[PDB]
Amino acid sequence: VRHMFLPFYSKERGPPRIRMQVAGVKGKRFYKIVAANQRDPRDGKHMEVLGSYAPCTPSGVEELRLRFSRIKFWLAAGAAFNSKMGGLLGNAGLVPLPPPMFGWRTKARYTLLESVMQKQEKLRENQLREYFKTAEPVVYRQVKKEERIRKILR
Amino acid sequence: SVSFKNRAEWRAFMRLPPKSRVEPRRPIPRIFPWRMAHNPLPRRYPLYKHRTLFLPLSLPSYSPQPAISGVAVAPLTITTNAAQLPRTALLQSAVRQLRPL
Amino acid sequence: VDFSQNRFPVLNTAENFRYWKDRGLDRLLPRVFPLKLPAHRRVDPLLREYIFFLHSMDPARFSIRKLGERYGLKERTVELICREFSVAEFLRRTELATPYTRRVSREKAVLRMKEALFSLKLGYDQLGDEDLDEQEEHEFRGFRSTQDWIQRQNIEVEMMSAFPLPAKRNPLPKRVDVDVTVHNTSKLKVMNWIDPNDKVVF
Amino acid sequence: PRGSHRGGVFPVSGLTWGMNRPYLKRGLYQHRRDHIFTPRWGTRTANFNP
Amino acid sequence: MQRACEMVVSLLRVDALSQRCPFHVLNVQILDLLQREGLIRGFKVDGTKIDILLKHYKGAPVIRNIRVVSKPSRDIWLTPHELKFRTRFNTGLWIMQTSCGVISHRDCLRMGIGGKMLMAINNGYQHFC
Amino acid sequence: KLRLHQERASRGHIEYLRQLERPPTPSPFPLPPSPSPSSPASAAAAKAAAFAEQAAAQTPEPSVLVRSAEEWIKRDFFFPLSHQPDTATAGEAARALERELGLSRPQYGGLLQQIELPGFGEINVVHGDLLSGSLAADAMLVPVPPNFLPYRGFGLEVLERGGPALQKAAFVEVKRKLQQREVARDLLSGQAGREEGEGGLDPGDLLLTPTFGVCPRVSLLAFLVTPYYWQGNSTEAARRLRFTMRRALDDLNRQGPGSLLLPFVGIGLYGYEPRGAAEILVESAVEQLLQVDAVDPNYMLRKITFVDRDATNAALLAEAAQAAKRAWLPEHQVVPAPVYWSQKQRRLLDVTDGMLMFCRKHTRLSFKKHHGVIRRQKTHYFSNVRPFLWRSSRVLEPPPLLLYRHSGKPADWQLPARPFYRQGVSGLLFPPRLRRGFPSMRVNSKGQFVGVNKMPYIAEKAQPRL
Amino acid sequence: NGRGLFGIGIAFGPSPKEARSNAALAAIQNLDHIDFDVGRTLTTPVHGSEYSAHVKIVPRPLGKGLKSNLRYLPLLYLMGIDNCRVSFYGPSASARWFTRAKALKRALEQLQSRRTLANATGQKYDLLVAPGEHWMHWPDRWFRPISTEYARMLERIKKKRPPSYRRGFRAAIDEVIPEEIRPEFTPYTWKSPLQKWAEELKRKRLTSHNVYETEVFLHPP
Amino acid sequence: XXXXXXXXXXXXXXXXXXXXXXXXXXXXXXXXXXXXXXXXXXXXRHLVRLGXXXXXXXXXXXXXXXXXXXXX
Amino acid sequence: TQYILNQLDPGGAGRNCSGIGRPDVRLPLAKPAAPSSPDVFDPFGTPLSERSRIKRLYNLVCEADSWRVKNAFPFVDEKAALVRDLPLAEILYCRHTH
Amino acid sequence: HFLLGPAAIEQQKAAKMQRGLTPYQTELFMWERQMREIRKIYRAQYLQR
Repeated sequence: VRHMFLPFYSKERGPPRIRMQVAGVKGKRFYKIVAANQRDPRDGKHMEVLGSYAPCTPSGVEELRLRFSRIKFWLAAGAAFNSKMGGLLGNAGLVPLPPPMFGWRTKARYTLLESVMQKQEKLRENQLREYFKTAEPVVYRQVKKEERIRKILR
Repeated sequence: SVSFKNRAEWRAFMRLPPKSRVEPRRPIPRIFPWRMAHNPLPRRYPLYKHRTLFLPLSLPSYSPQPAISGVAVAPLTITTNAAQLPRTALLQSAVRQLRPL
Repeated sequence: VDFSQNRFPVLNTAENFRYWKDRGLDRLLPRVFPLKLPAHRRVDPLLREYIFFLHSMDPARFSIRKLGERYGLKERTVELICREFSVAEFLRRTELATPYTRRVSREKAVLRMKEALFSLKLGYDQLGDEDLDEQEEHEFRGFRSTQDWIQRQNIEVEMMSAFPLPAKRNPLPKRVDVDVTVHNTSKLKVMNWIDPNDKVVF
Repeated sequence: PRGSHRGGVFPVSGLTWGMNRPYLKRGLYQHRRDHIFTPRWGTRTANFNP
Repeated sequence: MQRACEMVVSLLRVDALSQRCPFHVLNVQILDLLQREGLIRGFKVDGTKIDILLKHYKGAPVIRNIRVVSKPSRDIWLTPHELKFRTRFNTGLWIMQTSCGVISHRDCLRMGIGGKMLMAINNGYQHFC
Repeated sequence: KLRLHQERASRGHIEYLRQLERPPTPSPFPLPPSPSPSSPASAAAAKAAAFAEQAAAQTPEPSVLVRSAEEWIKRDFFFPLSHQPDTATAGEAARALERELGLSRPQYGGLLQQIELPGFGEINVVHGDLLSGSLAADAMLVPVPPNFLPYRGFGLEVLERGGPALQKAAFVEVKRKLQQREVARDLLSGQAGREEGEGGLDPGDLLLTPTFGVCPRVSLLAFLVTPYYWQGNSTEAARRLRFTMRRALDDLNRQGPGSLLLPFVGIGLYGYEPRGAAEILVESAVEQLLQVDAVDPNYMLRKITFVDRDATNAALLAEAAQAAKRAWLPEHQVVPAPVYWSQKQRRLLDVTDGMLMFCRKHTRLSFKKHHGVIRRQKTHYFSNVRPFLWRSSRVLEPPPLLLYRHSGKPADWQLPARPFYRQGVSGLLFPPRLRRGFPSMRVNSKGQFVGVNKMPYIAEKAQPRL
Repeated sequence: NGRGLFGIGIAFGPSPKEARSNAALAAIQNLDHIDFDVGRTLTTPVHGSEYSAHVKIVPRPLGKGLKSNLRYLPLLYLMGIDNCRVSFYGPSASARWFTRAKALKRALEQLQSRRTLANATGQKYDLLVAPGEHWMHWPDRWFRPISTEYARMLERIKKKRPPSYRRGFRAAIDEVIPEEIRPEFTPYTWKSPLQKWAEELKRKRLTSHNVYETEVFLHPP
Repeated sequence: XXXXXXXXXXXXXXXXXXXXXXXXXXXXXXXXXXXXXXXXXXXXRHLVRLGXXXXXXXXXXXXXXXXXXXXX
Repeated sequence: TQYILNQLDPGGAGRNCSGIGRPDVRLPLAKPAAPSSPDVFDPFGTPLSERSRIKRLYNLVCEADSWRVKNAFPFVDEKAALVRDLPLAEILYCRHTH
Repeated sequence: HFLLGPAAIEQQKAAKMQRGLTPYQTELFMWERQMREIRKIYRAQYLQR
């Protein structure tokens, strides 16, 4: 350990780590991304607040707030982290992307599924263009009798 | 096509997929940094008069400000609203974003 | 015609500051003042439809700024006009609701009544009357506009001299944290939490 | 705050209460808008059209 | 400090053209500040005493009130951002003693220096200690 | 050019720093009088105070970590506060990061912006000198007042440089125009009488003359009658300029020249706003090059170069050209990321009559059924507000991310940061000195930065509230 | 009167009504002038004391108006104060208003005005919403008219000075007489067709002879 | 001759024969000591004279109208 | 003159004024004079442009309307009040913020 | 650029295996090898700034 980061290492508690403290209230839970020592209480002692992570949000998209310079600084200092934090940092671009659970080599069925899904998306785009050529907001289609159908394009 | 004759069918259609009771399920509410705790709202007649947001600008600088190109820039009133910024203030805000630093 | 000890016949005086505003027992008179209405509800609906057509056809040549410039409106007003007309046309053409069956708030119902009576009395405007870029004009705009909040003073007490005085200490802009999105996809939103006081930036 | 008002309850209009006053008893009477200034900016019709 | 708290009495006279107060260099400096602020017509230094020639306007005196802040038994000091709050929205004169001399609270606020609050002249009803 | 999330985050940080930066503005300090209007002790204190305040204004201050608490307290009570605190500026680290990112890394910049409409031409925006700097053009456009007798500005300078010959040529052209107008007016009066049986040039009027050796880069000077800004409203003041530019460009295109050098029309003598004028100028140039109005296009003008001598005005023109690119060119069109992804997954749904049963309600109007008055303020704060406050600073929802419409990758140009100030006050006379400039660090007795283990103070950033 | 004249009267009578009438007469006789500022803001907070009675007057930002107990808001309107909050802490002895009246009078006697302060001191006390309102004086040496012969003589005696465009522009004005104009509907080449149409219709409406015709009924008899 | 007397915001007088020298000096000042604004009554009347020479036909009527207005 | 004109109606580069003091704007003078001796003038026609209104004054004039306000049986009243009366209702009827 | 681009994933895929390790581990060890590099890169930049 370089002399600068010695205070970040605790004889009683362990080395520094980048981890998440539970936050919020019963039911509504998010996480505070902090730098702490290994044996500190999860929601207790820590050294710095590096960001927050909310998987469930009203916008429907997981939200990740991070101090990029501070994450770089703590990685340089040598803070350790687990698989989930490594994956979040890889998605954020702060660190290279860690391998998936069983490794990259083991994913071929999933690549085939991705290719099939892309092909179906292109087919639906072509169908949507064909629809655009007419663009009838309301249509009538048979059951006995004809019922009204609204062609909403969400 | 699905017919919701009663509210039970509507609930069944609208229900989200089941999730484990160990993960965060409810979204964290939005907190606006100006009404964190109360949400004033009106409770006294007139109930629907027009309310305009005003944010004071005051005097960001008290020293002589030279004209930008030809516009005076120097302030002339204390009543300027920061949510309805004038032409010259927007010009200053644009010049600052273009300063070389 | 009253007396003044000094000659300064302008509109920027404490007497003329809020001109016509009651300053005596007439403050208790129940006066009726003109009602305020949005410009996007004052302009004629046919003008709204024309603006919506131009924007929905060519938003580049018929920019929001250009439409406001031609029709004497603001960019926000043009945007509101287009949004409202698009919503109404979607509802009408999809046969979801008529103009008199869309559930709305009490405030918007009252606004609709206000514009209905405004049109019945004066008639819809055939052209916009707003200004594109409002000007720096000395006007009373609420109690917040009458004081220097940073200085926490309404009166600038100063000495009389024919020579330069020491300059006033200027304020420094507050350095507050902001969040700036850096990577957004259909699943994850990543934004950088910025602390403008951190000296070492890298 | 919570619960009923504990103390003196006065009409919000400012009118006194009494045996021959606009209000018989103490109260706020916020629904009584005829005792406040509501301008008539619209039109008016009659019960009957001859 | 005792001499200044005494001179408060001589300054608060009414129906008098001039009044005497005890002499002290601090009194002389405070009188200089007052004359520069145009609250007294003038003053004269005579040995153990100072004769203050007071100023009036429409019968009433220009000095309508003096509030003592720093007494010889208790100093009062303020940081710039506390002085700003304490002198908020007031046209009165709060006399401040600093390392730069005896000045007004407005000079002290522009300089952003820590000062000792001595007196408040025509400050209405605005005090904290 | 940046392709890394880290680099783009640094770009956003730099932009916010740009927002918050204010350069120092030293001011002279009045010399204390040396007749004494006060006691000699007061005069000496005044001299010392004046010099000390000048020094405090002209000298900056380092961070807290350099000195101890007692030293800072002694300085605060002994010296006037400095006008340039350490928290005021951004820092050498930020400047170096900007230089590395290229954002801020021998008198004129040159070509600042260029819109290329393949098959139609090009619109350049250049920082250069039209007169002293005279890589080629056919006609140079010169704005003039309707009377054609400027008293100061670019038009007067050009006429003076041309000399009596150019002045006489322009006056002859003006006389011909006036005579033609008078003849047309007389014919109109005669025709009005037959059916029964003003004065001066208008905005958009163009007069082409030889250069007389004024601008060697061109061989023609097109004097254009331009409007003024004072008349009426700003909407009118800008409608005038838009009409003028449409007419001028159309007339020049019909005349034939394929290259045009244009200054910042409207600014200077005519008192226009550069920011509002640049949009009109660039949009008019684009529309004329595209021949949007013409049903029978006349493709003659193909190169239009906005040349300006002021760095600020040239930068504003470049910003206007960038916005024009965003609006016109499909490559540069941008869209919020939520909209981009939603439309990428866009699907066509089939809604029947039975699917809207519960999309409609019994009540005609909607209103809030409960007031927002909190019954127990502290209990509400502890139960429903405080637990979700993981930081004491007040931050707004970020502006949406702009993605290129065609590809979906983040756009090089993004919306500015949105800071929040309580009650709208965005300044402090005396900002407190902060240790968070080097968070979790201190300076050891050796003189080196070292780490610090310490429980963070949750309310540090809310003291004072910002 | 709600503008700067206010007084209080204490009087006796056989009945409450006659006592009130005599008290009103005494108040009318006791009216005095309150030193207010035309800007309608207090320069300082104000306090008044009489034994155990205390009156407090605290400034409020210009625009909020009057704040007090609704029991005494009419009293505030009579006093004519504005942009301030008035609080009574009052005596706890036998009397309530007998000494509170003296306390309120002593409080009102404290109020000063920016004009009073500036005249007394010789310095500037400028309201930010009206700078120079009280001290700025355009000298009468600016507006000294002259006859034609004396104008010729002065032009001869004086030494000419070159006219500076920056400071000299916008100075072509002389004695003016009223004339009605309406430049909101003057056609110009640059005006768009729709703008011209709307302006023409508006000018016809405004200059019509049917204006000022108030008809309560939409469908007249 | 040409005198650049500077009562305030130094100004100069040009006679249509020293206009080139005035322009050169103004450019030199703007290059060396910026912000030293210099304004001269250069060529207003100078352009007016040539305009009248070109419009001599209507210049007579314009001068007659100007004289009438001045007399009024 | 320009200083007083600017104080009365602020204007300049980037501003919308009435152009009253401009040499190229027509004013309703009592004694007509040269628009602006014989040597310098405008050889072309160039009619003076009209002057636009002063926005502040026009707004004041327009808003004055909102503030515009619209023998005997000898029986003398003895149970009358000398100075009327100012109850709380008169205030609370129209001043809503109280 | 190499570490945060698409080359790191390909290098992980191309890392050779040793008997006794599952496919994930051999990529994890190469993945950690790149991690030790990026940690050193951050330290240099932070120290220079």
